Amino acid sequence: KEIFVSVDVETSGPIPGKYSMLSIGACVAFEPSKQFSCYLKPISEDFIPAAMEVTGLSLEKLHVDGLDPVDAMVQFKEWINSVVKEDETVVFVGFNASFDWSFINYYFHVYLGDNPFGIAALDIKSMYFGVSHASWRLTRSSEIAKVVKPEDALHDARYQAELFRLIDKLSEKKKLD
Amino acid sequence: KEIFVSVDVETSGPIPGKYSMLSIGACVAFEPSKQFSCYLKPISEDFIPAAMEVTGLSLEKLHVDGLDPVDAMVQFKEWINSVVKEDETVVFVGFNASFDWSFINYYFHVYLGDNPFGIAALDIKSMYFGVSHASWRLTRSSEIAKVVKPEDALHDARYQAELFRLIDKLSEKKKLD
Repeated sequence: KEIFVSVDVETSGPIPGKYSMLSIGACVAFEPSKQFSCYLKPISEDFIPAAMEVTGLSLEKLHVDGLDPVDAMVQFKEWINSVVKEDETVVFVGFNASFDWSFINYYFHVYLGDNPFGIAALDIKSMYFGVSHASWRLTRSSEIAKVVKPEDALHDARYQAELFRLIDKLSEKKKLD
Repeated sequence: KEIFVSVDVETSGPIPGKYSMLSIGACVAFEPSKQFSCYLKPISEDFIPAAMEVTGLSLEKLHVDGLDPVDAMVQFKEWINSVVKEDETVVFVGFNASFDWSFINYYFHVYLGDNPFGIAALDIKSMYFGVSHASWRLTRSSEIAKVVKPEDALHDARYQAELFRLIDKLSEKKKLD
């Protein structure tokens, strides 16, 4: 009875504390119509320029427009509990999950003292590495999209959820055929 | 041309910065005789008692006996470069990889400004989730060990490397049969 949740974050740099989680996007992997997204105020002035070029965001604007980090993580928790029943379990799902998890875990423990996702994350590249036993270099998103033919942090969350479903079907078929 | 590296860390709590990475163990997944291990001085006074009960370590002793964190990450880097050729690529491998990666990434960027593993980690639970398409709850180490029948941060690194090899063989066989 598991509810898989596709999560993606935008950040101003490679690690939390020194750098900031700037936005969260999340959808229910198998019910992507159920969606969560918000922007955060930075917790640091430091940033990597290449990282800010990727996001397109402004730290100065987010200091005015973003949510206080505690409010963001409270709302994320509320959402998670809204899509997961007491008799159900949540599973964090990400693409290069360890990056996004490092920020989600840091912020949950800093601001709320607990991470409702628990302690483990499901990583789609790692899943595909096992389904297809291709090289690690060939788990890049573009190389996956050639094999599985799929059709902003929320946009990334929805796209990654679709990869998850297709790799899921590929492993189910491989297992049951 | 990829060199997989099984890594495990011991920590005083759930997230870096607020809590400390206390020890590193690492072996070459497919050449486990090549091994790296060290203890670190804490970077924080905070700790979760349950976490310290698991490790058996003493923060007060590690402040005297451990390596300065910069020296630990320099030595880890040297080791990584010692087992990986210029024409080769390293792949971080962990069990619940996102936990260990969050500490390894934090410390590499804090102390050295770069992570030689890159930006992604291979997670064994996620790999097995795809090879076997079992439930996530059934990716726990004990449940994996029932199916694949395998035979301290270094001890964990070597054990997890053996799970990796067996799941690897299971996906190769599943793919080629």
